Amino acid sequence: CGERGNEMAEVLMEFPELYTEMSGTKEPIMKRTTLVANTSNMPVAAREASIYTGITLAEYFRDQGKNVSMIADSSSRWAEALREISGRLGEMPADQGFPAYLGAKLASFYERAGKAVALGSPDRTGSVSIVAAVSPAGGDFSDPVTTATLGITQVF
Amino acid sequence: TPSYLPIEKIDITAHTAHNIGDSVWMKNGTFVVASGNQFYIKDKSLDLTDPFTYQSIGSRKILSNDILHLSSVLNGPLPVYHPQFLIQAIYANKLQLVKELLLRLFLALRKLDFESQDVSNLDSNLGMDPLKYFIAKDRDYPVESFPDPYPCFNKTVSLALTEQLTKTTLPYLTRHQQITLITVIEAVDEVTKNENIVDYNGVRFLLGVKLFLSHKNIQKSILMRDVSWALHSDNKEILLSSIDRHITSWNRAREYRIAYWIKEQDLVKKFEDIAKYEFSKDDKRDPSRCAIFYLALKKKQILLSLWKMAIGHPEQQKMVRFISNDFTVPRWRTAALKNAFVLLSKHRYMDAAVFFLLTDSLKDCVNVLCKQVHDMDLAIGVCRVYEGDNGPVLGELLTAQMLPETIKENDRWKASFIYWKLRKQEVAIKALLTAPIDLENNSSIVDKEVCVNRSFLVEDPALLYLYNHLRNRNLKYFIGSLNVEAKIECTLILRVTDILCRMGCNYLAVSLVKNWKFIE
Repeated sequence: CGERGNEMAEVLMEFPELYTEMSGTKEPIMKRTTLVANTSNMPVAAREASIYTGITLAEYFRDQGKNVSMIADSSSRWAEALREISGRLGEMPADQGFPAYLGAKLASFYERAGKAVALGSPDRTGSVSIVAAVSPAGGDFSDPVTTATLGITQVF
Repeated sequence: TPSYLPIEKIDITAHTAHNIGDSVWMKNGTFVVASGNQFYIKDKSLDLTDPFTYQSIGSRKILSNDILHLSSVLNGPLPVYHPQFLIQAIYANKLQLVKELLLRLFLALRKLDFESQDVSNLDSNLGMDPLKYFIAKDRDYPVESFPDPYPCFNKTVSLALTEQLTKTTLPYLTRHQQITLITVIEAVDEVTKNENIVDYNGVRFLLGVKLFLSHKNIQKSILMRDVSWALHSDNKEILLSSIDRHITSWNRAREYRIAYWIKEQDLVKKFEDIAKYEFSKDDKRDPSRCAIFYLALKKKQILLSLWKMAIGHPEQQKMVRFISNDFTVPRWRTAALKNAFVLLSKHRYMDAAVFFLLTDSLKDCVNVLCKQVHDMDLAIGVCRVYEGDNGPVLGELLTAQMLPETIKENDRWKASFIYWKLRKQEVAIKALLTAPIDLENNSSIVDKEVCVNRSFLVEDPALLYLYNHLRNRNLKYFIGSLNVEAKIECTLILRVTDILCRMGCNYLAVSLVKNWKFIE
């Protein structure tokens, strides 16, 4: 979500060359790894549709009995996109220009992760882990996005 | 049990390493074995230290310790007091005879005790005249009387026998067989009380349940044999009232399979009572459990009140707000169907059935009960209480869910029951004799090679006794075809004997062949 296009190109180049014996034989890690490339030069409003698509894909694959891992690099670029939409949208900004509903949005996103029994039969159980990289402005962990995520996430 | 059981391990190797040269039986079981120029003749006696002899003899008591005599105890005609002979003489219409044999057993045991003789001297036939076993009909039996101190089998003789059978060990009978003999004494005591009310398919059912109670460890519900004995009885009310004391919970209305045979007019009352109980279970009040019984009766109002008074339950607020609607409205019908299919995906099968019954979509309530909940017993109950006694949804349910498995398992009790609930009586009676795969183009259901066959197809003598009953009451369906019916009656009589003979009840096989009435 709002990252380099040479970091999504390296994943498309190395994951096929990297293999996993979790299936019993070396199979490209790319065979089980999908991508949601939305670089920074790409529209800011699609940094929000990049995080929804990823968690929905993980939830879909958890609904097949799989233990998926959504790696969201970065969650602070989706929050900046909501800060850029809100600012152009007129409503009152919060502490650092972010909308007052940033925390609710982050909480709703992270509440989609978890271990669950899948709807329907055969009875299967899956899980969705979320690993969200936050990019605090200047490295300061007192940022609104970082504080909200630390409030929500269980591992820091 | 295995059809064959080893009784000795003649271990000649314990003396020499040379292999057995030749083996030959001889007069009286003498088993001559040769090796080199050196014989190892073993007499027909037994060494009780052998594991095989010790296991085969078991707890029995035998007059002689022989391979010949042992092979005449594990096999051959039963002593007329053996429980497996008395229950088979009760299933055959010979209850009076069983009472007389029990009386004679008591008299012989008293004779032995009075003379201080050993019980092993007890006569196997109890001094019975064999012609008695051949009497065609129960009411034609010449029930003679004995001297005054114990003239005829009754409560006093029953108690005396139950005491004696604990104070003595009957010969040839494993202790478990003696326990079942005591339960047979109790069952005959019960039948004598009810003998004046229930027809004789009631007596067979009563003995079936009394034997079931003694085998709850290995038997989880009365066999379909007993369900079919009761289903064709004219006094289902008496049978139900006799087993009522045990039907407290649904799990016990499912052991006696009451949904199959009890009259609809009693099944309604039994659902009401079972709903009462299932609600006030040990744990706490929960209208979730008793919902199906109250909807099947068409008592949604009682269920609504039950939800209301269940203030503590977390689901109470949703269910009271939902159930109160009128489900004739198309919108609410669709809402209830949607909720039913959501509960089927949240793995709440019983609640899905409940909701599918709110809207009167019985065909979907019964399919969720028999396929996802695994209660054909409850599915039949709901079908019979909701719509009516026989069909139409019950017919489709049985033909779809039970008929295939019945054909594959080659079960004729279930097949007869199914073609009875489909009110196809003419072929329901025939399904007792001919295997299900050969009925009503059932070969179209499963290929004949998928069905069970080989030694697994062990006959069931009772299966014939029921036919001879139905055949005689439903003659209207058999007057039209006699030669074809005889062609299979004369096969199943000779295949029902040859198990009555292989299970030691030879005296009953001769009675079956002697008394069978061909419908000319």
